[PDB]
Amino acid sequence: HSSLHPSIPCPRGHGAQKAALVLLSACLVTLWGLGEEHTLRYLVLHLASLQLGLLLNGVCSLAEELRHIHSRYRGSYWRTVRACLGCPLRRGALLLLSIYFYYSPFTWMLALLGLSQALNILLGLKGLAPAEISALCEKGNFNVAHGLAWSYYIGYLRLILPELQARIRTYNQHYRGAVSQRLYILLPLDCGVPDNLSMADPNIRFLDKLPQDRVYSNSIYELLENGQRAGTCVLEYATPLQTLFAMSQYSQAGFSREDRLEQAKLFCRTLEDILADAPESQNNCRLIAYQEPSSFSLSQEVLRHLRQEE
Amino acid sequence: HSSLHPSIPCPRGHGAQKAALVLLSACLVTLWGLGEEHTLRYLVLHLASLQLGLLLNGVCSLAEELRHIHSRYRGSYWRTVRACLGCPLRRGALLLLSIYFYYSPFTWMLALLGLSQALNILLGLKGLAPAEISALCEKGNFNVAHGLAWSYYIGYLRLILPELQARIRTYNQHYRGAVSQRLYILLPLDCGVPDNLSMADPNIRFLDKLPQDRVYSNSIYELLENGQRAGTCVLEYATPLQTLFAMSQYSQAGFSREDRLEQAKLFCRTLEDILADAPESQNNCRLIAYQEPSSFSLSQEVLRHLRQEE
Repeated sequence: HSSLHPSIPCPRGHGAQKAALVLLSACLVTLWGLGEEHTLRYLVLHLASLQLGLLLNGVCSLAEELRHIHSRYRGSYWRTVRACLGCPLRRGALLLLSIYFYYSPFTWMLALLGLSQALNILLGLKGLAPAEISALCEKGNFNVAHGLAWSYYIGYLRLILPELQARIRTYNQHYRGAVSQRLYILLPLDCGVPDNLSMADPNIRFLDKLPQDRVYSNSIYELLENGQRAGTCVLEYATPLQTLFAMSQYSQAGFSREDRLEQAKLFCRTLEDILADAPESQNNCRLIAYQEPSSFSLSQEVLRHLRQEE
Repeated sequence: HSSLHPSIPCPRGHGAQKAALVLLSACLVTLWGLGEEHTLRYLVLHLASLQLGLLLNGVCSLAEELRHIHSRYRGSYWRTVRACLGCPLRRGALLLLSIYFYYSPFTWMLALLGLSQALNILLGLKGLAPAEISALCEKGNFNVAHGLAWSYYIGYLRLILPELQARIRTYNQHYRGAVSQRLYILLPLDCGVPDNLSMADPNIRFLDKLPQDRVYSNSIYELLENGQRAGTCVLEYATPLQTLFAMSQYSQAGFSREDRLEQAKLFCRTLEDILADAPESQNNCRLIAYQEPSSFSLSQEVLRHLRQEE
């Protein structure tokens, strides 16, 4: 229990599976009504016919995973097969057990299963309950990309992006000076965010403040390509990406450097979708989702996005 | 597509179900090998035997949902049955269609299904693929309770809670004055957060600052019970709860006042679990998860938690 308020739900315990012992016993107190007996033969010759269906679902869902294998699975085939089917060790042990039992019209008996499992997912019947949907979604304690993208747009973006173009031209009309039309939001996929950008590259080393209630001290950085001013624009890291970084450095929380490469591949995607919904903000700021491999320099890919403005 | 970087995965399209048309056609180009024919009879007399299993799973999972019906479903029985089974209109239409077809050993034929669906969830075979687990979890754009609880503990709690007891005794040794041992974090379940607490109740009306790099201007409030100082403690609202409030006032985002009563019933739970993991913080701050119904006064339930300290 330990609930601080009666409205707040306790986490879901094992009350679901302990009712299955009752359901298992209820069909097994029928045993004398069953015994007078090849009922163990028809159990595994039925549980094969479910386990082909989950196998045929993993085959059919593998066409979707194949499109995103490189982005999601770094170009590896074996991670895609593991993601498509799951843990087949508990399943395949029931496969090879069922081979012996029907050994003790099979070409038709596969033709019914592939026909059934096609219609079972084409008419949308492969769909859980809203309890089971909210069971596993409450199970993962780190589902932390939507809560960080939306806290960044509500918290920091929508409070600074309408008033940004005012401070751009004011710093431009004070200067002489050249200022980029929109703010640049860097998105390091490795989540390594330094507090200063002057050590991220020697090219970026610069600082300036801007005039404007809510004190937001944005910083303009100069991109010094081969010792020459190739572009003066405002750049700022993603503040939720330090949150994903500091969660991996919270070793009590089971947050790896691989979960940190999933949410930072998702928060960088959902933030584009949030900025695509707001009309003015999509033309107000540009996201740079740079990832450190090989060697590179991030001052080029800023200037990839900066030169294409004009 | 529209991907800003090749590592970032595009959202999952309909490539999964369009491969099922191939699987449906592959078992249906076997038709002359099937036709020479009651194969439509054995399709629905098989798809009943899957649809009893999903029905028997919803019956068995209903024992778990019943424990949390009041907290999750406000004490309503019909919302619990809808959450346990889902949308039975696409399923029950295949139920009553299958009644006519076997009409055109049933007591045993139910005894095998309840035996099978018990073992199918007791040996953990009711378990999806990590693609399908990450399919629906990417589908809900508002999974925003873990991303707000963890951004509050990493961002604001762990930066102010170690240095809190220093500022409590310093404001106490400057005074005369009585200060509570730990900071109080209010959690309004209706997400209605005013910028001042003096209008939340007339009892709370007070303000003070505290001495201390990171400027965090906490505010101490006096609880004036019947015009008398019943307790002087520091109280502050949940800043992620204004985020859940402002998302509902973003009408382009499909965020209702019912989703806002799920994440604010979850962020208030996960924040307790995060503070339970950190050893010093659990004895450093106390969460008050008050919910406005009926009439009430929140200055009492602060003093419920304040008087029990000593």
